[PDB]
Amino acid sequence: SEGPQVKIREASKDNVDFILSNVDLAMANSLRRVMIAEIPTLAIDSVEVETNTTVLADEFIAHRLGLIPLQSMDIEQLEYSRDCFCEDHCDKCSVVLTLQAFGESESTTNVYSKDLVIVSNLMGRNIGHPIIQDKEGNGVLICKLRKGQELKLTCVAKKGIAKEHAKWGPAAAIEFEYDPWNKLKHTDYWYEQDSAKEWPQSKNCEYEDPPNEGDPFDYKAQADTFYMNVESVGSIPVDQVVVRGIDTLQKKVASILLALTQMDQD
Amino acid sequence: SLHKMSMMAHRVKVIPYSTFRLNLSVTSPYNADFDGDEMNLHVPQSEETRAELSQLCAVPLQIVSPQSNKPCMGIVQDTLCGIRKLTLRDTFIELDQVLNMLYWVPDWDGVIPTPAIIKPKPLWSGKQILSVAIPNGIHLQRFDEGTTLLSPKDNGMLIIDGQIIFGVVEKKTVGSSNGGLIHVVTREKGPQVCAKLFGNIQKVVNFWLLHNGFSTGIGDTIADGPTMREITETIAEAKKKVLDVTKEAQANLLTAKHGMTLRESFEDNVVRFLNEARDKAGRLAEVNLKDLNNVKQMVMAGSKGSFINIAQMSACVGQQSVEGKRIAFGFVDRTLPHFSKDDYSPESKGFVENSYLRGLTPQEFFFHAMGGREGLIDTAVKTAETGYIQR
Amino acid sequence: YDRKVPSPTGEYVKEPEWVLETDGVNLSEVMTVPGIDPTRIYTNSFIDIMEVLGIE
Amino acid sequence: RYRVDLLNTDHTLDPSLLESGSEILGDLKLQVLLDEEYKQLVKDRKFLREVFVDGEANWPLPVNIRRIIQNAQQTFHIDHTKPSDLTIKDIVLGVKDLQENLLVLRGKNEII
Amino acid sequence: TLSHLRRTNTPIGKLAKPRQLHNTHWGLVCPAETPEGQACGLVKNL
Amino acid sequence: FIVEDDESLGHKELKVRKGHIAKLMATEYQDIDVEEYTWSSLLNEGLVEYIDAEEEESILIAMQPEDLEPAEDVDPAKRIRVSHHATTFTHCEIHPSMILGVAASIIPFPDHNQSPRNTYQSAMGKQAMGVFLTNYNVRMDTMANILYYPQKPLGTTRAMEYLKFRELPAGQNAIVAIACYSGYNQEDSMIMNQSSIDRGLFRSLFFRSYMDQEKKYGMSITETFEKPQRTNT
Amino acid sequence: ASRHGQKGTIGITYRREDMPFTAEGIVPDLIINPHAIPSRMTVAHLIECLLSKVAALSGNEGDASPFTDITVEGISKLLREHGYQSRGFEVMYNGHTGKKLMAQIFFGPTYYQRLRHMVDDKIHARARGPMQVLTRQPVEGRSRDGG
Amino acid sequence: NASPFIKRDRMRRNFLRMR
Amino acid sequence: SNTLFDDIFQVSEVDPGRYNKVCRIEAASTTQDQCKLTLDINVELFPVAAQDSLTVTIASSLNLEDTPATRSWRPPQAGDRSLADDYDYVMYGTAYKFEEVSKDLIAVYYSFGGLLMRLEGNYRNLNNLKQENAYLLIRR
Amino acid sequence: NENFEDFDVEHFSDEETYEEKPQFEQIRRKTLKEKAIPKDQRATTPYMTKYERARILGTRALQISMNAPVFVDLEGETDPLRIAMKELAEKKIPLVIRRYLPDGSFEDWSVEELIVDL
Amino acid sequence: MNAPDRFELFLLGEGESKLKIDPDTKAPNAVVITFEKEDHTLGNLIRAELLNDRKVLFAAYKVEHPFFARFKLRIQTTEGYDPKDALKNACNSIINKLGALKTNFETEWNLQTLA
Amino acid sequence: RGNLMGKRVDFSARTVISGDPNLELDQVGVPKSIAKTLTYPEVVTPYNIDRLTQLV
Amino acid sequence: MIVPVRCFSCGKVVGDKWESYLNLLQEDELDEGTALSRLGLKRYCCRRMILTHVDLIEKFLRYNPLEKR
Amino acid sequence: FDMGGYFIINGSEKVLIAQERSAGNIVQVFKKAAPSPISHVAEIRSALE
Ligand SMILES: [Mg+2]
Ligand SMILES: [Zn+2]
Ligand SMILES: [Zn+2]
Repeated sequence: SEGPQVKIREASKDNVDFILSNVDLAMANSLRRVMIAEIPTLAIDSVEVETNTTVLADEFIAHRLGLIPLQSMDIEQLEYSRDCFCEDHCDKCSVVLTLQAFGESESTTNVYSKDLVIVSNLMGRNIGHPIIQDKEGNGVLICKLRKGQELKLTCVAKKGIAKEHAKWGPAAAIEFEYDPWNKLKHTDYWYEQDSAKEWPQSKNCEYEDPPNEGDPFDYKAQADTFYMNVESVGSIPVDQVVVRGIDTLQKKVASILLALTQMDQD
Repeated sequence: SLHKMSMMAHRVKVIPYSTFRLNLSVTSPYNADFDGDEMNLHVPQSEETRAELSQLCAVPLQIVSPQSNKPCMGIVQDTLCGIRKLTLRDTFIELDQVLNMLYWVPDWDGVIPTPAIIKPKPLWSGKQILSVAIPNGIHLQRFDEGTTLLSPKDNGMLIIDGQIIFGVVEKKTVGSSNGGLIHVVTREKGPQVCAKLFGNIQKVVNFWLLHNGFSTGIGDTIADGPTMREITETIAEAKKKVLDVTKEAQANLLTAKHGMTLRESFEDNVVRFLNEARDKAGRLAEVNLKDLNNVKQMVMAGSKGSFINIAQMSACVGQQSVEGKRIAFGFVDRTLPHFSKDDYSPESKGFVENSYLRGLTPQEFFFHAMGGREGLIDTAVKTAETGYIQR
Repeated sequence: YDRKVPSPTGEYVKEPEWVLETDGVNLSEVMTVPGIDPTRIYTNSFIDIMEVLGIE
Repeated sequence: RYRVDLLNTDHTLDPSLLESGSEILGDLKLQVLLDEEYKQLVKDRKFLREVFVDGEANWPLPVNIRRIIQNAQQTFHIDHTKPSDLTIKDIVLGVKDLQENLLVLRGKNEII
Repeated sequence: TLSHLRRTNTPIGKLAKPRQLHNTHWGLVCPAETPEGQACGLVKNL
Repeated sequence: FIVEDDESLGHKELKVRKGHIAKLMATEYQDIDVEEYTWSSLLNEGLVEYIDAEEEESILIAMQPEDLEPAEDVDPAKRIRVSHHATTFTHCEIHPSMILGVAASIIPFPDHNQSPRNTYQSAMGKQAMGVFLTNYNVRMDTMANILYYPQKPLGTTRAMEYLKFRELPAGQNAIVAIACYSGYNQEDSMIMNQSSIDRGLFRSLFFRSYMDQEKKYGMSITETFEKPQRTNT
Repeated sequence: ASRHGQKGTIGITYRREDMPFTAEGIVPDLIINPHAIPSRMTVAHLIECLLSKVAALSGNEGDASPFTDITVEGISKLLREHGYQSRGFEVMYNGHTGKKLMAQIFFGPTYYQRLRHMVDDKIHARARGPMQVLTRQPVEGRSRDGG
Repeated sequence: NASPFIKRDRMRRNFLRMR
Repeated sequence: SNTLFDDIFQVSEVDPGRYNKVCRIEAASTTQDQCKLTLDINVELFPVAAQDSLTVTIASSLNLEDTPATRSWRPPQAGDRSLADDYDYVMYGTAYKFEEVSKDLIAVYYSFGGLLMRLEGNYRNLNNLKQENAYLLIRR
Repeated sequence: NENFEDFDVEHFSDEETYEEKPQFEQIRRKTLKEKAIPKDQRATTPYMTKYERARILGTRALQISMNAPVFVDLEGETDPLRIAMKELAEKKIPLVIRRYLPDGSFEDWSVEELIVDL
Repeated sequence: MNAPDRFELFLLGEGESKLKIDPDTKAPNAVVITFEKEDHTLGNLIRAELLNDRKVLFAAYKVEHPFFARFKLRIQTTEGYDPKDALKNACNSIINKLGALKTNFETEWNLQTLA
Repeated sequence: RGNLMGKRVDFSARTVISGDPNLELDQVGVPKSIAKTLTYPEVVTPYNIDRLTQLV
Repeated sequence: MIVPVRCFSCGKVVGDKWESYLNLLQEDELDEGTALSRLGLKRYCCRRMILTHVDLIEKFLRYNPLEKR
Repeated sequence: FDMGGYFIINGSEKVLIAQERSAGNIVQVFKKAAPSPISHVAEIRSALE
């Protein structure tokens, strides 16, 4: 189709690597910022501590629990926490998880994120599951327990964006690079003797023709053909990260259009 | 608060954090740095005192210090470095950035100036955009050394009707200097226009520096091979001259200068040789440094650092002095137990030949620690004594 | 010392001049010796200046 | 820089500088005023060399005359090709009576 | 805590210069560790 | 160190040899079954000697054994080493970095800094925030500041291994850019990543202890820990 | 504060999408100003940043003892062996617009310490409060809501 | 140049290898 | 409107200076032996070498019609016919000095946003230049 | 309490250093009308000073803040200080200034007749 | 303690609208729109797409303070062209290009089978 | 010197300072809690009766 | 005190890799750099997250618990 | 990791700062000032244990 063009170099379980061509610089940067900060995601927001005989603080455990990546495939079906009619939380706008860990072993007992148990009714959704990535089968190491130590608490997981807090970010690190040969001269390479020597060539230099070093500076050339690598935290697959980022940016622009038409009739 | 400019009247802007936030250019009269300084606030409770605070103690009314009949506030730090980088002849700004820079000026009249280059591409120079912040009717003329109406070095200044003709804007222009842009504007247009000029220049230069970027790194303190060899040769030949003077004095052939003993004359000659050696090595390093060198840019901007900082970081720290003389023989006839008795070589009495980049030998490290200890003691006593004198 | 003296052409030329520096202050009989300019003799100690010349 | 002679040619004034520049040459009362101004400038130079024995020209002084001159040049668009409208008597009288308006002390007695 | 347990203190009315770092201080007290206050050089760390 | 004449090599040499060093590392690794070789073992064999400032006045000390001891093309990046051109040493420094105190041993490359900056950092390290003791949970100290996630420094000194700094660190390895980004970091300010703060960068606990005591001023003039009621208080 | 006497407060906090970023997507945790470097001549800050970058890339913790034979050139060679610029500069991109910053930025990890001068323990204001018993002036100390 | 790393575990294993 | 000055210049020497984007060129007129040009050129948009013939043209406006900047600059629309269409390199700047080198030699100074240009010669063709803004039009 | 190596100078603190170095008429009389200089021979400046303009603005704004009759047309302005500056702009402030000479005599200058050039 | 609770980056507060269109008196046919609860993410995109428009003379945005999530965007168009219409056209163009980017991305993702 | 010639005062505030390039030269950024603490007694006029009533 | 859940800068989840990092170290006899590269920590932010982390949690678990059930 | 080396007095951990003093039983010669009638002074701070 006419417009922006995408060519994936490498697609992984948690890494897409694509060349984003035929697009303005501002749209690529705005899309980057949107997948960094704007995608909705389920994450633990409030922690109700019942028993904590750990050597860690209560809010220490709560802050660790907030950063646990939760599964967020059906996050659109969930409702925003202040936008719900309920008092504090309900199954329509929240997922309640529990964590009951005991130190019954003589050795130190590791509390993993796989020990989190969903106690809400999901209504068939695909949210709330702690994300397991390692081959060991466990999750994020939440805390440790020696013998006789107990950790009983209740987590209420709500949805939000990374602007509110970075625990709702599915972004990880987003690589982003245009014009690896500096043909637009958007950078002046600092150097001691030879800027072509102290500066290592990026891996994206293979996908563009090197400059002919006798040709004039193309002043009419503009920035396109963006080299982007998006890494999924694990809350959603990385293709869903990019798709939901396009969704969020498009919905923001559509909200601007809606506000403009709404004041336009007045 | 040693002086009247160190406590002045501001206007409140309620902000949602826990800090007194204030402009960068006003930090110089307060002698304020954001390394954890507390700074007091006082609210008048009556219309009379509110009015006389606004009409007597206001920040714009006290731009020009009666202390030294020159402005006490000026463009400083990142804004100074970026205003030097912006008004270079190489700096051309594209339409998309030009419109944003123009909109960042609050009192911009809404007309886009014609580009300095129309074809084959509309490009505005940095001086062209910076002249938008300068109000009309301002005429400033300054000639540096080697400055003509044609400026091959682009030194000096010429502003006509609030339009920059040539010359890079520097500490001599927007710094706290007599006859600069600040002084001229606040004397011809008034204090309010000068405060608005401060805000406009800060906004536009900070925006351009944000979208341009400026750094410094470990590579900026590195001189190349031949210059480092030249610096080493300069230090070695100075050591040779000091050794020759030492051999002359040990054969007692060194004459005594008038009114001054053989010891003091010999020490004066040695310290003079070492100081001119450090200056020559630093000058060699400074000539080596490119215009793209970040510390070199900061030095020619005048925002931070100086020539001796480049000299000590890159070429040679120099001779360490305690109470005006070299390192005294704290031990019997030697400075450290790692030297023999009666050693008068420069390394034995506190000459640090290595730069900060190459690191200090432990004897040089201890001698430099002695010098820094002297500096700290002098600062500590001088602050209390001068406060005593001031009261 | 290099003082600035009005040249007969009108300019101010940097004329060098032999100046005696002294340590330890006496003024009353030092200003009375011949061969010097007692109208230009200057003393570091302003106290002796006040005692010998005057308050102004 | 300062001596102007309306009765000689070694220190003459060019008639192109002002419209009353041709017929002004050979006047007596204007020459008297110019001689008075030059004598005042000579006495001023002698007094300044008496005060500042180092011959230092740069000194802190209240009103920056140079900036006012440049502001007048750029405000009225001085092309320095048109002859000037000023008569020299007007210039002399203006400089002389401006000093009367420079009032620091408003007392109306002799010592003040 | 480690720095505090190895501090010294010089009770300063004489005419010497006990604040500046001395040559004999090599290898015995720290060359650069002292408060910036009025106890500069007086309080030394081993 | 002790420098002996050492006529076997024809020049002065340290009495410590590789065998003594090997015995030392053997003892240190067995601590983590051979003959015990301690610091006092070196002391009793004349290998090291205790020197004070009076005895420093009458001795000659070398910086390094491998440089100043043996009888004497150079790398341009290294600092200039003077060999002092004299071989009559009686002692050698164990290590020149040991002239520093506890606080100054934390500084990475203190020889590459201006000395007042080293003094400032030595004074500032006492105000660092981190774990001070492992039993902080059972100490009711008046004020206690504990970092969430202390990290050992990437650039670390050999000396701070003996200060246990790699076990009880007082800071974090933050990715630092040196840039005039937005004019909000000018002249000793920083711009810290708020997303990093959300993820626990430099987050820290703060414990304050309140002590209260009931005392008897006499017979009945006393006080009781009790919940007061508005009716009778 | 760093480990080099470069103390200071936080000016502002940006989220990740506003900070500059490398081609690898790495944003700084912290940005200091270049103007802290030349006046203070704090070269060991830069050398520690370089050595920490090499240490993080290689996995071996860096030896930063003072009087060793460790040169900046060796660290530069090791950094160049890891595919980075040898002096530690990186091509950064502006957070707001995505454009390349025209000047490359010195980048890398640096060990920073949190100091105890929290603003919340030091912010203090008083409109009217308790009086001293003797002078009937405002009391001392922010803990007692002083003047 | 010298290796700028504190890597003392590897000579621990080496010294155990000589032992 | 019309070309206030126009000539053919021979570039004697191109000085880069310490600027990597701006070069100060040295040019002498071919038709007139007493007219020569010094000018700073942004070279990535207009690369010049030594011994290059340049048609230097100074005009008070770019529109083809006569003069009626007090108006805001705008991007050129499609099909806009200006005098710039016939030239490869167009600057815009202000005069700031008219100093007489000799009785007949008048020198004109122009500043295009900080790019300086000194043009000198006899006044019988340089009399058209005054204190206004002028467009400098260059083609090769 | 606290233990700070952060060297904060406790201020107004020079008595440590004091203790370090402790060893080393005919024209006007009484309350007559002669103190009131007549308007014809007033020798002070006709220019109203910065302190004079500050105190007139303060006094006028204080009066306006307590429902003094404003003698200029309000342009929707509600702040008393800007109303006072508007009153001073067209000399409508009904005040006179008593400039005391050092001998106790004084001159009376109205705000209307004082030249406001600053 | 003085820090605002951080939903106020992207929640429309009570009694205030998303947009605030104010005409600009400095230039003819020019308005300033204050976008509320956005930042550079939307501002740069709208600015660039407005600059791509041919009948738009001026287009710039600025975030006057990072504390407040708002920015003022200024549009000056040619005569007879409403800046509101220019804003609508720019937004429509962004919607169309984002939709095309979306569809390209899902199709070319479904081409990938190594995930 | 401690209670008369200089003294402690009310209506004062003290906190750390930060740079702000976006503030004007004569402008200060006051924390909201400090602004909620420090007060200014404003006299009721017809010109501010509505604003003061809304503030009340 | 315990391994952080996410990398401070980028936010890659590293809290699940600590015990696998210890396994790659102490019985596989790998050096630290190969251990981090084995876990996919290619950006040096994650590398300084795992490499520089000190685990005080075992030093805290040595104390007898205050409330023993 | 606690190293000891301090006292617990009323529950407060107290450390004795090493008080630094001039040595005893050592002869030290000082030159007094010009207005003093005594040029040089030889002093010993004689101390017994
Ligand atoms: Mg400070
Ligand atoms: Zn609900
Ligand atoms: Zn990371």
